[PDB]
Amino acid sequence: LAPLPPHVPEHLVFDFDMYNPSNLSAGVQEAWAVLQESNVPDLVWTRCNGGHWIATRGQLIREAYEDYRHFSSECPFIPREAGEAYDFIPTSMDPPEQRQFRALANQVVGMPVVDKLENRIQELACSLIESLRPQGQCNFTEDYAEPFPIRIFMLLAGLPEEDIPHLKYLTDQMTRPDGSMTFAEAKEALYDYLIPIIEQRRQKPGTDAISIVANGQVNGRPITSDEAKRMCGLLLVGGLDTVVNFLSFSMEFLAKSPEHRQELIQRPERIPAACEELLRRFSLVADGRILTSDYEFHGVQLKKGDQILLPQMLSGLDERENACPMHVDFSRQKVSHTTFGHGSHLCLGQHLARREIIVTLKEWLTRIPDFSIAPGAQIQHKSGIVSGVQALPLVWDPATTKAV
Ligand code: HEM
Ligand SMILES: CC1(C)[C@@H]2CC[C@@]1(C)C(=O)C2
Ligand SMILES: [C-]#N
Repeated sequence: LAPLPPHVPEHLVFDFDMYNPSNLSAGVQEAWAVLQESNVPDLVWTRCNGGHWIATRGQLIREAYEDYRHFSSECPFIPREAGEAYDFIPTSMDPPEQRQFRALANQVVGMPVVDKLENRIQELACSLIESLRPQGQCNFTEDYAEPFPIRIFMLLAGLPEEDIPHLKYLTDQMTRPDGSMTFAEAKEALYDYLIPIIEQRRQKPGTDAISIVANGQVNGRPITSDEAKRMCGLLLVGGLDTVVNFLSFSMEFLAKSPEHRQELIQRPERIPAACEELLRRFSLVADGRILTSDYEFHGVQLKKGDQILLPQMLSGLDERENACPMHVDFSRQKVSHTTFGHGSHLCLGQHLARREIIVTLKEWLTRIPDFSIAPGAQIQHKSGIVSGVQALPLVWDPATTKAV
């Protein structure tokens, strides 16, 4: 716990640790939900991780992400040093500067790309699941959650699969550091990996994601090697962590809820809707912004330079946004959430994300309609910029499956 700033009132102190929440054993989302208990203020200050503010309700989370004139993405991560080393593009930029680079990235992961990858996405999912089907068991995180979205991304990026172990390790230290490496070191290592690749792809322009970025233009002029590295770096982290973790959260839930499995099996056309509801309930991201000047937010005096965590994960779990938030209802009328962010930085890979999610659910339930958490297993979650599932052992009776 760091020394409490002079301008922060004692009653707003709620020592929540984002990389190791106290009620984590009850489930990572539940651990964060504590910030929304009846007594907890809308905006509290935690002396943990160097010290920072934490907006706990969707109304404040949304407003902050919308007001980029006060809440700047220049320093988006906690701890401070990580937020200061963080220079990925376009996430470390604010409008209007951000807009030009965001258009180029949208060109490599946007919906048009999701359409080009449709077949490979479909093929890989079915292939991985069919290989697992006869086994009657699997380590979901290692056997599907990771390989499915990561191999698709490496394919798009035109990068050898043999590089996955290294890159996944680095991305992981940026979102849920184990301690061995600082954000800055992990970031430098990732950039080191990319520098030669970007240079080769600028000499021999190709069709892959790195070549498209590196040979691209930003609102009319040539992107720089430095800018390309900063953009590609972000893309790798984006393609290697969130979807991977989200899939495990969703499968864990379905593995524990026979009735929800029944519903999608009976009405597959509801899968897209179920995807959205799961995204709300199992939202998993939480980054933030930095104050550009002294500003009073919701009755609370914020100081220039202060860091504020705006958990994208919290908005959808807020009862003021969704009645009975911890409950999963695929028929929920108005599924409100900020799972893919809010404001001008709304996730660019959300379309690739939903496709991977929907395909996974459709193809998995198609072949392995019935499954459960392995006997006696206790699922462990992890927390950080991107929260996730440590391991997910599943089992099923091969006799109930079907090859398609
Ligand atoms: C379940 C999956 C995913 C979730 C929940 C998610 C969530 C988010 C969130 C919350 C942001 C904004 C953070 C901020 O405002 O500081 C974001 C940004 C971004 N995401 Fe994702 N994302 C997902 C999948 C992907 C995938 C598959 C990619 C593809 C590589 C990707 C690429 C990006 C990019 C490029 C940005 C930066 C946009 C900008 O700063 O303007 N995301 N994502
Ligand atoms: C917070 C994010 C999910 C968003 C894209 C990947 C991520 C970890 C970032 O650094 C920006
Ligand atoms: C976006 N990961």
